[PDB]
Amino acid sequence: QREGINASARYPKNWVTTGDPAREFTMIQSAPLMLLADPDEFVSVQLA
Amino acid sequence: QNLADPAYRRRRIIMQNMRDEELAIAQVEEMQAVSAVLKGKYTMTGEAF
Amino acid sequence: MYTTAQLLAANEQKFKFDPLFLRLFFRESYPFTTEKVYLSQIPGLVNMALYVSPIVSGEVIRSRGGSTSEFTPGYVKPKHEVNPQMTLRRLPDEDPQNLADPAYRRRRIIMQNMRDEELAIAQVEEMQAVSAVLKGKYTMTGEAFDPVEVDMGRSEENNITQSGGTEWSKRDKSTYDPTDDIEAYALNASGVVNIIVFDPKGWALFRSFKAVKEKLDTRRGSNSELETAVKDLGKAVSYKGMYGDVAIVVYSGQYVENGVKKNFLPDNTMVLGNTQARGLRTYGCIQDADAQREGINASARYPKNWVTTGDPAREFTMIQSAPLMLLADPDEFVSVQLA
Repeated sequence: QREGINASARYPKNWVTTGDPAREFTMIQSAPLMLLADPDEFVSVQLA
Repeated sequence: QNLADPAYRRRRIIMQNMRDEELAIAQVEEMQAVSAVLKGKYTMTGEAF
Repeated sequence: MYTTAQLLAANEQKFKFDPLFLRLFFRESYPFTTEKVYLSQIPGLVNMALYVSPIVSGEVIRSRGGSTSEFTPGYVKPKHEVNPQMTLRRLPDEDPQNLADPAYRRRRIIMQNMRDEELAIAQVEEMQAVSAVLKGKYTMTGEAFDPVEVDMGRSEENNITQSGGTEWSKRDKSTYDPTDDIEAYALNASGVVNIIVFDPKGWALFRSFKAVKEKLDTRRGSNSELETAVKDLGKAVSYKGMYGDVAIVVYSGQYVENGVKKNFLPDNTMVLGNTQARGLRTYGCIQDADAQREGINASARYPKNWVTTGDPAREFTMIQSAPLMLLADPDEFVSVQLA
């Protein structure tokens, strides 16, 4: 939100945490909403 | 015969890990498409969600 | 109220510290890029060709060497607090006739913090040096730090003990000469030795023998010994004088533990040492992500200043390094346990 990228495909983010043990994370976050328009456009024939 | 510093090893680990996360995203992304045009229904359910 | 009482600077309160080891023996220092850092010691032995004339051609030469060992880690981690809420009050420094802001006072206390951290660095590194030239074996252990054992390669002839049935105690304080034992112990010294460092009390019963009396034993007796003692001032190193071909050294250096003092030497011990005994100040790599970011993993020391977010704004001071004090040849000293 601080960079105004509230909408995006993906979201990389690298960041190091302080403290007596030091260590850094690389992060990916996104909100996949994979959808298709018309369900009846395909017929799922379960073969046998 | 030719080593490096753990720093560039850390760079290698970072690049590899980025590659793995990108691959995991690309792979999990097809799950919803598979459900959608495999049944016309889909289940977005899993732990921490 | 109105006081106007000029009070100048206060005490300093430095107890004692004289390394004499990390200032005389370990003059070599090498950072690490790998955990497995190697050091070889060739056991060379070549004879002659006594009778061979250029008609009786015989044996050919043979190569020598092939002994090496490694010891990885080294470490230290002295972090301390910044105390942001106590920067308002004045220190024992910052005279009441001239005060200043707590922000620059924060800078001064940060200088104090880093200085005290380096004090701890010295006090711990000197214990490693004590292990090194005290046994030929070194054990770096503690809490949040697994034990690390380094058998430097010291031979048991270098771990002589006076213990027996005559050691020094029940000899003659007036006529007995301890020189014979001195040469006996210097025999298996793997080279010429010229420094015989004593304990603060180990030299007490040593000089109890009157065979020490006739020795030079002058405050102006040597050349390297005097300058070494001078640059090692602190009234913890006492170069007594010359013992003929060797010099009398009495080392009484100390370090603070958590809160208590301790002498770097035991009560009754002595070392057969050479002035050119070469040692290592070799350093490891920093096990911190921040250091790797600029690739400063390989370094002697590693300062760091940082601050945490949130409602309590807390700054901190940090030093990381991996001290791995070592020696080229442990056999050059002989740790005689005096008794």
